[PDB]
Amino acid sequence: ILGTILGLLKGL
Repeated sequence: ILGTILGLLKGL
């Protein structure tokens, strides 16, 4: 659940 959130910020 946190991963997807951590990646979203990175990419965007």
